[PDB]
Amino acid sequence: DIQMTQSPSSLSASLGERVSLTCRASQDIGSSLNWLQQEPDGTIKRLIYATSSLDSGVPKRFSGSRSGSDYSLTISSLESEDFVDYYCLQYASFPLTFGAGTKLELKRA
Amino acid sequence: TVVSETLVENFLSRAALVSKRSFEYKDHTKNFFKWTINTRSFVQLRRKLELFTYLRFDAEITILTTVAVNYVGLPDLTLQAMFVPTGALTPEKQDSFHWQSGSNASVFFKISDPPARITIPFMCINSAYSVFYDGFAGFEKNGLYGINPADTIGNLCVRIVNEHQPVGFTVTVRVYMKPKHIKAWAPRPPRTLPYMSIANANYKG
Amino acid sequence: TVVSETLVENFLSRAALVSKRSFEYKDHTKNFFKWTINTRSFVQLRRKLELFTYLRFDAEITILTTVAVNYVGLPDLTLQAMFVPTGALTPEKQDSFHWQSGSNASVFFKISDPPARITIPFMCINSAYSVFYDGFAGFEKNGLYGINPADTIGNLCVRIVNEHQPVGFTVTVRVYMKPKHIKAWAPRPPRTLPYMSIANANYKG
Amino acid sequence: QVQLQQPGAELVMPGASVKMSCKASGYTFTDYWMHWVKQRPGQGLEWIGAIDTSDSYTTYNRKFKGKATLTVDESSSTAYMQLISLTSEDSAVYYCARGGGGNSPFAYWGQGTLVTVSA
Amino acid sequence: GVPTYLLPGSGQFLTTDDHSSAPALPCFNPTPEMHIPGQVRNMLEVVQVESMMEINNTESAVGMERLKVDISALTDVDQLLFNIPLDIQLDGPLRNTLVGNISRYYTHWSGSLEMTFMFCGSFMAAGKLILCYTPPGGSCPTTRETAMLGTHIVWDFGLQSSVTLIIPWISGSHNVGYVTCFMQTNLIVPSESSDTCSLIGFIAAKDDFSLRLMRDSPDIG
Amino acid sequence: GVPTYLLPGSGQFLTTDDHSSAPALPCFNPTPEMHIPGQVRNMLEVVQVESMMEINNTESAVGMERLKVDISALTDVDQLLFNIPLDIQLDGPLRNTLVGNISRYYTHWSGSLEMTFMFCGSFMAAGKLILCYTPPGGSCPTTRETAMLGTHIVWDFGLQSSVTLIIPWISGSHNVGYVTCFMQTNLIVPSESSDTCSLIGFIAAKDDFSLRLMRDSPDIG
Amino acid sequence: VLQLKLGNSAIVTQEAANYCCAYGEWPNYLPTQPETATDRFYTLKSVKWETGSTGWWWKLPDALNNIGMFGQNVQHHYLYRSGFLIHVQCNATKFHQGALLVVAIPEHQRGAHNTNTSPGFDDIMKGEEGGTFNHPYVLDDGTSLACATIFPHQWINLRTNNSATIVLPWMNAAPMDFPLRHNQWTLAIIPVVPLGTRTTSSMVPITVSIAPMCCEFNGLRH
Repeated sequence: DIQMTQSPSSLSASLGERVSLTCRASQDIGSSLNWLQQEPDGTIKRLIYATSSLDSGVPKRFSGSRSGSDYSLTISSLESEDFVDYYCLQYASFPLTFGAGTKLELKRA
Repeated sequence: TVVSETLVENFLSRAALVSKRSFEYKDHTKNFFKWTINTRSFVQLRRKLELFTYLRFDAEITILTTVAVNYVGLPDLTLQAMFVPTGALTPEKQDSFHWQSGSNASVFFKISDPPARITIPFMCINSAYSVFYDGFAGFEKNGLYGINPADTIGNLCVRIVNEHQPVGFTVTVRVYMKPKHIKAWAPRPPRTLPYMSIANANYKG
Repeated sequence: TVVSETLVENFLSRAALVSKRSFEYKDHTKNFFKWTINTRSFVQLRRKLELFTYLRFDAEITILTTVAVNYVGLPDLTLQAMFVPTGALTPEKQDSFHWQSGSNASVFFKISDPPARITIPFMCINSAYSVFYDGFAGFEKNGLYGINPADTIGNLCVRIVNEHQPVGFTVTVRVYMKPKHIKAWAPRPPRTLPYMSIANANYKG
Repeated sequence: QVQLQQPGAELVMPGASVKMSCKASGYTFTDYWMHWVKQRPGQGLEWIGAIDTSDSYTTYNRKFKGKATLTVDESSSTAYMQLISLTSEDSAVYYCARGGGGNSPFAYWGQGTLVTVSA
Repeated sequence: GVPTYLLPGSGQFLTTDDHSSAPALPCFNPTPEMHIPGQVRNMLEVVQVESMMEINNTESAVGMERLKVDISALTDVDQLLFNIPLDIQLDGPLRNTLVGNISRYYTHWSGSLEMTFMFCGSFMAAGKLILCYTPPGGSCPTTRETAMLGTHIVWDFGLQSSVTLIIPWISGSHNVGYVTCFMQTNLIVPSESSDTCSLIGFIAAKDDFSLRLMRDSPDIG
Repeated sequence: GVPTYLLPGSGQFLTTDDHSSAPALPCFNPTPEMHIPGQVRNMLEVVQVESMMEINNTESAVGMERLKVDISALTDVDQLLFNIPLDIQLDGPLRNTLVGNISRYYTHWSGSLEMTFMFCGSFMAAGKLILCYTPPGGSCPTTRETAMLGTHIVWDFGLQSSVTLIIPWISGSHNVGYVTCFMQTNLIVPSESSDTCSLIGFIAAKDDFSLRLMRDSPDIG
Repeated sequence: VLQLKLGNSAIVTQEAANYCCAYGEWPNYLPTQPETATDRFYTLKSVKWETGSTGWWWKLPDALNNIGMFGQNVQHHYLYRSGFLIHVQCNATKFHQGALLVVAIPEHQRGAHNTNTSPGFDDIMKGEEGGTFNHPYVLDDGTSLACATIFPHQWINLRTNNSATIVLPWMNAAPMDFPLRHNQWTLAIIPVVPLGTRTTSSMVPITVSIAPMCCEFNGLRH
């Protein structure tokens, strides 16, 4: 199965400090990709689909871009509820696979 | 009420616009576009070529450049249209040398002039192009379905030769492709259902 | 997966940019450039020609001129491209007569027009050019190593015919050279190591 | 208006495997796909398979081939999940998505079930 | 050199022009041509191949049964089975065919067509039918005898399993023809065989079918 | 005079075009052509010349010993000596050769290759080796017998001092082949001779080796 | 009645005359050969054809991936070019009605309904088991079945002829191809007219035979 490499697997950031997550695929999936938000309660919610396109009702702080060899998820401003598990998925061809994931952490003492 | 033109050569050969793009140029104080020049994008030429399985033709590319206004007057820009064949890696460090390498074929044309017209020959490993390829890409064992690595013509790269010009005009480039020396094999049924995606044959209905 | 083009004539012959220069022109209240048109500067053509020892070809020079903007509009300048063969001393008293002497070959071309294209013949004392010369320059006994005085084509001198024009535009000149009638002898090994200097064969590693 | 419901837990011992219910409301069930996603407590997302509503055509993963069995019902506009021979190794939170013509997206999700097996 | 003057319309870009241009990659030899079965040098060879007509087009008709016309044993004598319009641009049974889909790229079409009918029912099915054609402006038949005034043939289920019909050179460009089929006698099937049989129509093009004036296909999808 | 009209694309500058232009210095006679040994009219003649493969490529391998593979008398039976990938674009033993460096200016390459092995050890060295080739997707040999299922030859140090190997027409463009070598028997050397010997591999091109589609060399330096 | 004997085996068949040559040509040799090693007709598993049967498809050589002697040479060599002789014989009595369309689709790109996701490896190559038509009216590639007759085909009618024989030469852009990657032809049996009978449900078996006649192999390994 075509594997989606999501890096970095973890990061530590405070409120603000925009950080983008980059995924890389061994094959070309075209413009078809999806991003999913995973809440600690067990409920998954979509955020970004088909690059620049976004979900209705989700605030504009979520954004994405493509260098053409990579897929990036850019968040303008972070928050206290913005700590989740992000994953990049390829729905272009069966089977559908999931990325590695990143767990956002807060800098503390 | 009440066979010369019915030939395949006259049927498949027509001038159509396979690429339409206009880059916004006002103040940069970059400008370029590349595309795989494939027939699956323009919808009328796609279904036109979905009738046949294998095709052998020489692509004839003609670049038409028009400049719009966003009275100053229209200056004459110098444009460079370079064809990048398959197999040339593109590590773009723009403002320096890849475009100007003597390996790739380039052409220079002004704004006011007869449209630049070049004829791309037949570049393939096999005997003819494959419109319908049943299989997977390369040998990855799970490699991409519906795309044959054996047939790729290349990328058409066009940029402006001159440096930044202080105008707010937008340059519009039109690329027409009329195939010649067309040879057909294995005609297939037409596809009535709409095209959901250009990457594969999936239908909606 | 799965001899015509392999010939040396098609292999060494390609259009490449051997000189890139843009002179700053705003207000002078001079403008010109000369260079030895040698193949050791452009890095891809150098190693391209380092494969062979002696070479016989006729250089074909084409000058492409583009004017940038630093809406006014682009006026049409008149440029003069003069070729200075080896042996002509250059005591430059500009604004007066050397350029206009009838001995040197000159060509006039406008900004908007087909690019000026001239074919320089084969000028040598010996039978062919020497890419690899083992010895010293002339007989000085300690004379310069690695440069053969026997082979020098000349200098390419280009200036604008018209006087100072009150514009802030910068003129960009591009010179392409495609050799023809190429004859090869004594092929050598390619050089993998980078070029430290164009004056000799020293390597870094 | 439109949502997905898959309540319950249903812990079970080996020798038999429980079968999922996925019910949809708010859209025409016959015109849209049904997907499945498996959330493992080891933070695995591993995907199960997709089923068409109109036909019985399904798609299964290599490692999950021969285990999972998909079936749907257009009368009740629901979706079922049939496993076989679950052991103490398999435990996870099951999800079922929709998709569609464009994007075949994941936009709507269920609440999730807690599956914990023990010997 | 040779003095020349520019003619009116010089330098323009024409879409339909044919001229030689400078090649992009000289000294390149394309791959030689291997012999590939089924070389098509003319679009008429694709049209001359028989295609399926859909006669079952009605309300709530979708899928595989649009290709067949159900005939049961409870039908009466002299009942109209169907009518096939010959209009290519409008939607008849001929909307999607091999002759129809190719003709939509053109305007003027002239030539003689052909229709082939095949009975897919059981071997013991008895009875006879009638196959008639309507000339342009031909007073479409009310019941039977009006169809008999033209070219017709009596076709039996038991003897001939196929139909050969040559239609004389229709014409159209940018209500003329029709095909009428009725029940000559009742359908006789045994007790073990099913009551409902079906048929499949076919259409092809003769050697005199001609085309010209290329245009764009009206159907985007 | 003769009326003419400008064709689309007139006046443009093409890089690959070939046309005659006005000479810069007329009435100038170039130096006549003396006969110079080694006139090369084709790039394939340079490729057909044998070149050195570097088989010793490893970690911390720099300099002259990258051309040879050390074989001592303490080695055991059936130990893998090396493997040679046939990929030109990637880096194998073939990265820098006469066939490799010229092929990097092209994309599509098709032809039959040849490999020559020479034993540089002493005269009294005994023992035998095995020389095998791997077909594309050929289940790379674990130890020995898997390599034997293909084309192979048993080569002796004492009898033949050279190797002639013809490889059947590989192909590549923008894991297929391999070369497997093992130890048939132990290396037998006398007391006065050194324990360590070496080998030198060679590769050339046959007469069917073809090239096309010129491009730029990937290696800047 | 006439038995067709090829190799060490044979199958009782109807009289074979004026058989259909795909695109009017026959699988000649490329200008060792398996006229002995892999020769004989390989009979696939008989499929049960009922009233609600949409159809079946076997890609070439998908159903042949591992079959008998031919299954060895698939992964054994590097390349091949092979012709195919397909004989589909459907045995039924005179009281059964229906029609079966046996058509060979060269270069068949499959598809899905109401989604943009491309099928995976297990969905394309099913091996010997073979697939089932999801929507046989649209052929699953998006085209129409009405104009699908442009390919080589034969008609199996329980009235006239209960069997069909189709010969497929080598159709490819390349002289040879990869065994486990690309599928040159496709074998499809399309039941345009469904089954009908006095009883509510019946079963009509279908036998399919494929002979890789006049082929070659290169790139010996393993």
